[PDB]
Amino acid sequence: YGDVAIVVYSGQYVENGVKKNFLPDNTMVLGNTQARGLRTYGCIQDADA
Amino acid sequence: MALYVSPIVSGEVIRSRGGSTSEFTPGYVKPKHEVNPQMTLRRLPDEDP
Repeated sequence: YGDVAIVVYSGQYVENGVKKNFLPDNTMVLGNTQARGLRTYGCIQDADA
Repeated sequence: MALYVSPIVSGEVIRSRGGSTSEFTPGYVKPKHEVNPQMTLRRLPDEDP
């Protein structure tokens, strides 16, 4: 689109029995390809673990 | 004791001795206690920060 790319993301996630869209009806997100984000993880609070 | 039987009469016959029993059967003790697996998340009073 000039200096910006167009990505149409139609991902879906399943509820109890039905499909739902990850994104709302009409939204847009100005983002960065190298924007750093944390995929950090918690601790397993299980007795056997 | 012996008391004084005279040498003309047969005298009495003593019951010899003995006889006493008892029972002390059961007993028990069992201190169960919990490890609390979710207690290890926070810091103990030991283990310097």
